[PDB]
Amino acid sequence: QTKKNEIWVGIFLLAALLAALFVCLKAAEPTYTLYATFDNIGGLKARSPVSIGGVVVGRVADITLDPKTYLPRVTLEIEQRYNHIPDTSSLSIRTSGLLGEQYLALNVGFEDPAILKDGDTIQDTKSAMVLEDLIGQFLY
Amino acid sequence: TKKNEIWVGIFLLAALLAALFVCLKAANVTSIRTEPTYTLYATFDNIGGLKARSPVSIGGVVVGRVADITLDPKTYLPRVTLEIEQRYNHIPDTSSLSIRTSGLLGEQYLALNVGFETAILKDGDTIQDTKSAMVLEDLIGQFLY
Amino acid sequence: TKKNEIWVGIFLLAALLAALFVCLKAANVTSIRTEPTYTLYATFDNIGGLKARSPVSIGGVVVGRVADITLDPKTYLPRVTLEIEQRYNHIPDTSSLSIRTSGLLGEQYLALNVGFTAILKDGDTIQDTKSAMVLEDLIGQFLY
Amino acid sequence: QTKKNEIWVGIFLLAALLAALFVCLKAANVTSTEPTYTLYATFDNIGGLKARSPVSIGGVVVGRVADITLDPKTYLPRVTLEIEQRYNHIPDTSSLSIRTSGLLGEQYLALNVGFGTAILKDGDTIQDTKSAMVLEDLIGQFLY
Amino acid sequence: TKKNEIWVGIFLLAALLAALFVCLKAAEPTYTLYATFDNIGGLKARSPVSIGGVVVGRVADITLDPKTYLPRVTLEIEQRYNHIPDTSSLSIRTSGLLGEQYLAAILKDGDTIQDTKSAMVLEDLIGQFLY
Amino acid sequence: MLLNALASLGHKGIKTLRTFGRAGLMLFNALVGKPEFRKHAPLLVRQLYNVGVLSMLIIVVSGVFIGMVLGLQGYLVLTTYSAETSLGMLVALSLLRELGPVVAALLFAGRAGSALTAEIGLMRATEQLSSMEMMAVDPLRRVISPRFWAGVISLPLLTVIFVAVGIWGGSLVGVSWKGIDSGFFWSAMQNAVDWRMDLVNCLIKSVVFAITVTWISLFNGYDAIPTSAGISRATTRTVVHSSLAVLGLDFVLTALMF
Amino acid sequence: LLNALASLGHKGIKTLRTFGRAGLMLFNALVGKPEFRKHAPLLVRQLYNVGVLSMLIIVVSGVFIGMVLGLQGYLVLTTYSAETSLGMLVALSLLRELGPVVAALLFAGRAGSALTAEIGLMRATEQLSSMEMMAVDPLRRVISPRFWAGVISLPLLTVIFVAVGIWGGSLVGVSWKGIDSGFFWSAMQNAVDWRMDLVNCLIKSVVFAITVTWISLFNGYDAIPTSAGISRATTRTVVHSSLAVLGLDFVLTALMFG
Ligand SMILES: CCCCCCCC/C=C\CCCCCCCC(=O)O[C@H](COC(=O)CCCCCCC/C=C/CCCCCCCC)COP(=O)(O)OCCN
Repeated sequence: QTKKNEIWVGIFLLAALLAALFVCLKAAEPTYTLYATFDNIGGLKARSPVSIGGVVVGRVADITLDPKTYLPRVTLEIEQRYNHIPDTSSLSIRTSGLLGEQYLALNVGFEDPAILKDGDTIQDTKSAMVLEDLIGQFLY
Repeated sequence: TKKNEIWVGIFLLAALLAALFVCLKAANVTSIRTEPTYTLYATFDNIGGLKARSPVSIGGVVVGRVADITLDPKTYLPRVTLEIEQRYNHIPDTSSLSIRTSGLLGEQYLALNVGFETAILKDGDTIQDTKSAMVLEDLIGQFLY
Repeated sequence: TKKNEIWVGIFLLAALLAALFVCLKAANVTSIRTEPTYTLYATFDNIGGLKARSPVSIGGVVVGRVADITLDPKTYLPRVTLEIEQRYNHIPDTSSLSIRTSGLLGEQYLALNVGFTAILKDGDTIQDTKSAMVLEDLIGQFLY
Repeated sequence: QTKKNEIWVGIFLLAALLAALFVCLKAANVTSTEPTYTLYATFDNIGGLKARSPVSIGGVVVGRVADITLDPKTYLPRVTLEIEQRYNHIPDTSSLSIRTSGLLGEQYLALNVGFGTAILKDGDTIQDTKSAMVLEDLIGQFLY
Repeated sequence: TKKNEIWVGIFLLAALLAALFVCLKAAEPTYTLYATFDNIGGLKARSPVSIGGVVVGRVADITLDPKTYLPRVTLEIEQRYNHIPDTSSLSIRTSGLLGEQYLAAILKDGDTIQDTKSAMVLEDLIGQFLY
Repeated sequence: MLLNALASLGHKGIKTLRTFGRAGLMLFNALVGKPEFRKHAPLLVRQLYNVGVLSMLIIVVSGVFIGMVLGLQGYLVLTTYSAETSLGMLVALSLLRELGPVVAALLFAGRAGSALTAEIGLMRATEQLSSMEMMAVDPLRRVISPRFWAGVISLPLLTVIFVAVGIWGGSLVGVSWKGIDSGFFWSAMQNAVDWRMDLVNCLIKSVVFAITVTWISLFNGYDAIPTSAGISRATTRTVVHSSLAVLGLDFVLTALMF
Repeated sequence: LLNALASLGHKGIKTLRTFGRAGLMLFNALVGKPEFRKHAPLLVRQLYNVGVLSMLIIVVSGVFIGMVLGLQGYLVLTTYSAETSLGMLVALSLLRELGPVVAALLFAGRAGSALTAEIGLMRATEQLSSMEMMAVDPLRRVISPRFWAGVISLPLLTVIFVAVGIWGGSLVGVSWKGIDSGFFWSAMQNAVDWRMDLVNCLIKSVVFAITVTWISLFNGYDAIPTSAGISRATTRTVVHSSLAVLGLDFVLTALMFG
């Protein structure tokens, strides 16, 4: 026939072309959602990667701010493959190259012979360094 | 008239739910949906490349915009207008404003520095502790002479 | 015939609303202002990369442009013209003329400095000026 | 006619072949892959190294970078690199430095040789590695 | 009319060669030398070698020898410049910010240029200022 | 060979010269004459639907596809210097110099250019143009004249819709997706564009491209043979001759003004 | 609710059977018995009117877009010292977005409209119905050689459009305005790389060749056998292909180029 033979082919063909766009648009492993506290994030924003040793290990979800302290907070996420960090781990904001995007860095200190889990906060941090206060304190 | 009752109406509910997209500048956040902001004032000596709609940030998080830049006809100093929202109110009188640059094509923004406690700022005051922008012609000339 | 007249009215309305998206949001051509300005005269010795339509400034806020830059063929001194509007007509006689750069890779503009009083009018020259920065002499004086 | 259709097909395939050779010669393709051996080295900060990073000894590229791995115990960046079979005579005293191509270009894994002589083979480590320093500790060490 | 069709055929061909002559107008041997540079930097093939400032030739394909691991910086100076003394040298100068560099007895055939001045990398140049 | 190659090339030289002679006489006999502003007033709005209103669907949904591609390709190559104050230039500047009136003209010659050729060619095969001149005013100033003025109005108007949507289409891959501090997106994009260089100069290219597209679209449907294969042959030649007249005059207007 | 307000009908059942009719038209024309020697003169005959005849509007238009890419790439890089990177703008634009998209719009205009008119004239004169009567399938006789001809022509015509457009930028960039040839080709040869500019230019050229040929062969097959149905399907071929080439251009750039 012409009515029944061509109605079920359009159901499967439209569902296959629409599902091919769902995979192609990148719409497809747990973390423990660390939190930090800085004073000058600089050029940090959402979907910014976090790195250690030069290669990236995760991304930053969003940057919030508490109205009682008025300091920027980071909601970065590092995966389960790297957990053994001490409480003296320094956080530093570094720039990829010269004029690239900014990223966080984990300066691992000397471990004393605690681990960070859900709800912890990195104590020792170092914020981004702007180029305004360095030249004003050097050529003066 | 038999099949056009519920087999077609599921395409109307699927197209109506997919008829919404993200719009922060088309018809949602520009005019109707906004945040309550109070008007502040600050008198500077040199703003550099400061223009309209510049973000005023405390550390990097944008808390407001800049409406316009006006000049007083008596002393000829640039007076900027701030758009700090009502979510951040605890601002003391010892707060300082610093014009910092971000980029290489002369794009400067206002980096607000909060103070330590005073009085809570309201709608229509003026902050006195203002810092001028950095100029490259006075930066290199101070090193030579 | 009513369907072929209503949809044309929405077509001229959508083409008109697209014109306000360019003339207001994408550009600023909403006012002509009938050019309420008056010209001046100035003389430098090395303007650097000063080109036409150079925006002069007082303290960072931009007002007034540069119309014509010419070279006076008497002693090889360039002559520039500044075109500030007729609003801030209180300029002291001790005002200088410095050539600045917007940041690091921006355009080279002119910064007006406030001095300490002869009010300048239409058709005069500025005596005290200042040249731009020369890149070959700073590297020669740094090792000298 | 019939003979016009047969000849013009071969001219179309010849014009598409000469246009493809213009991309094979005057574009990114310059030539018209022998298996290498895999090295291992531990660093402290690789900077902006990614996949297919060029490895060069003096400037001539001798291989690429396969992947960037990490240590699940000490958390140090372990980079794998490949050298060709012709460049086999390399001593153990070799400084593995990470430099950039110019000023704003991509980073390349630099390598220099240094004169009971043990040479490097397939599957050994290098103890002398020079980590890529970030922009933060250059101005901070210059002031302090 | 077949007589008027062939009369205009030679008139259009006279204007075809005139219209094509203005588009084709806008659309020497090289003796090789030798150089023993150590650090070539970001210098590659087909680079304009301008000794003095005016270009004289190009650079061939670079490769490392298996003996001492040293790149060959052989050059393609053409015949119009031949009165160069033997007391000359070459220097690797950069141009721009992407890393594209350029270069700056008798030398008719097989000339080994002495007094090599390699390209100083900025990653090692900062160690002299810091130490 | 001398009497054969010159005769074959001479036969195509007169037929090319007679092609432009019939196109010049068709446009001259459709614009001058007595003023008929009261009779062509219901005929102009009727021809504004299939030219301007029906061609709005091919521009609006394709306008957000141009700016999303141009906004995504022009971002990742500008992150090496500064992510902020980008995508205002190289998107609005490109959509007012080369993109815009060229890209909308290929959509006008494909949708409205191929429809106006097939509409006059179908009336010539059904004997409608010959039947109108045998009893009333000839159809050179009756059905060709409202169709020529409808193309020189809609295509300058549809280019403004293609620019404003494509500018907003470029503001979707920069705002609410890999954001670049959209307060910096404005008050500096307006400083790059100006009048008589980007705004008025875009309207200059729109009027010129509307004439050379609607002239071939109304001549191929008028010079086609009254058969079923002559309308489909003239529809293919409309998209060919308009693409060489838009891209050919793109080099003309760029070297003259810019 | 039962009337045209909410349950208006003829939109979920209709325009969905045409998707099923297009799926059965391609599955029955590509899956069958292997006939290599039978379709061997049919592939060469259908390569002249698809690939060879469409080469005219690409060579003369490749220098038109290639020259304005060098005109607009000069004045915007004066104050940035990017004069040595003149091939940075010409080669990267003509290998990522320009090229396989612009040639697909010319393929849908010339070869896309001709394939709709060819099958539409066969159904109007009942050539496919008379071919079906003599014990042979008309699907794997005229549709199958026309599909494989249009698939292999568009990547073979894109590389012609790239090489002419690069040479079009060399006639306006190297010959004119005094740019060194050693500085021009160094920004093209060892600047861009493989698998991002060369392979991805040929990946999207195949998918654009399938989508344009499937639309042009469906509108010529699912049409009304009359004098107005062929001209209506010729107009709908350019509309459905311009929204599919530019629509998939934002889809295909999600994985590649960051
Ligand atoms: C900081 C200042 C930057 C410059 C600001 C001013 C730029 C002005 C540019 C606009 C005017 C010229 C426009 C020229 C035409 C552009 C069109 C175009 O680019 O193609 C677009 C799409 O864009 C692309 O083709 C992708 C281009 C990819 C460019 C890759 C980078 C090129 C590098 C050049 C700069 C070199 C960077 C190195 C640093 C040195 C210089 C700072 C076509 O889109 P489609 O959807 O295919 O259209 C279909 C209908 N025709």
